[PDB]
Amino acid sequence: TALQQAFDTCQNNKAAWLQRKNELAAAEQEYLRLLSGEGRNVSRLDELRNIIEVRKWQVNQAAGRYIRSHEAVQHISIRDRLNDFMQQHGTALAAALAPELMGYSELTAIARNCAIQRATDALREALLSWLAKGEKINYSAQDSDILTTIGFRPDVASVDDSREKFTPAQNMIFSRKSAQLASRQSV
Amino acid sequence: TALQQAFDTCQNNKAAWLQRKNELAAAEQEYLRLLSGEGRNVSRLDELRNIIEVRKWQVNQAAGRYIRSHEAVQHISIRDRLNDFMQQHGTALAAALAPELMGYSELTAIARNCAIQRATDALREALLSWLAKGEKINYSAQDSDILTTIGFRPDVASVDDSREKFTPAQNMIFSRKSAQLASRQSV
Repeated sequence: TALQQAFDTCQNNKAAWLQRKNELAAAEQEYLRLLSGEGRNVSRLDELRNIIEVRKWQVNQAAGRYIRSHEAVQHISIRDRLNDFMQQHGTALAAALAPELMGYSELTAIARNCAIQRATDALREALLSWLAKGEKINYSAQDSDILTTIGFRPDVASVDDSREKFTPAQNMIFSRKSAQLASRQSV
Repeated sequence: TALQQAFDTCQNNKAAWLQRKNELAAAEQEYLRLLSGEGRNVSRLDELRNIIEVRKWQVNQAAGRYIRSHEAVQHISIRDRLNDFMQQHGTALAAALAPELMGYSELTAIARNCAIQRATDALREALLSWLAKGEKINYSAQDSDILTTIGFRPDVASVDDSREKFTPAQNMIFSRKSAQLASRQSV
């Protein structure tokens, strides 16, 4: 059930990021409209700029969180698929890799590491050889629907909104300003 | 037929290494027998020491070549076994790795390399788990005989006879000395 909770937390993160983007766009269009207005409202313009900055930071944080959650869902799905696949074909896979994998239970640390790295890049070469053909890859039947719903890759909006990087001091100041803004808006 | 060629090359290299070892042992025994004698034979002792050094260098070269050929034949066997195993189970393996390897036919270089790396350490984790359960690994039935004859690892004598690490200068000096020794033996 870990896959299901990963999936619906990813969906919640997506919904939160969409809400953040929507409210940021609403604030931006309101600020532009007040710029077009005749009224000066200098204090209103400054506070709107502050709101725009803090909500852009919130959108960036939400996009980063959603991207991380999506990557976690993909990683756990990969882990489970390798698990049940190789429970299926472990004997054959080890037979294909016996000269580097036999005696693993008693080999020393350096020998174990070198053997697993040799098996590793042998597997990498095999994957390259298969991908050279260009066969179409379909999803696992057991977990196809969840991974199709989350998509192969996050949207370009997610990666671009998360492109901006913030220093820890910027992170704490933006968190404090966002908390203050939320408290003020609630009251 | 490449596997058979590598196997017989490894066998020939092992035979040559054994021949060099027995020649060096005979030279050492004869040198000790002369040294234990009351005769001086200073020139004889010096030329025997030269022959001993030449034989030791030849033994090192033969052991290194034999180890390299054994590694090569093991690598070829692994490549062929993993190739036909993955030709058998490619659909299932790609389905297990579907959420991460799609689009390889047209993705950019950096994305392709990162996807290959992520699939690679996912496979590493799966193989590590299998080694954790501890089921005994057997050689592939198609080429079990060759892999058993060549052994799981090269002989420890070849392992500790190839730790001299001669410098290139010493390498061609010993090559010239060995050629001169062969010419003198012909005389």
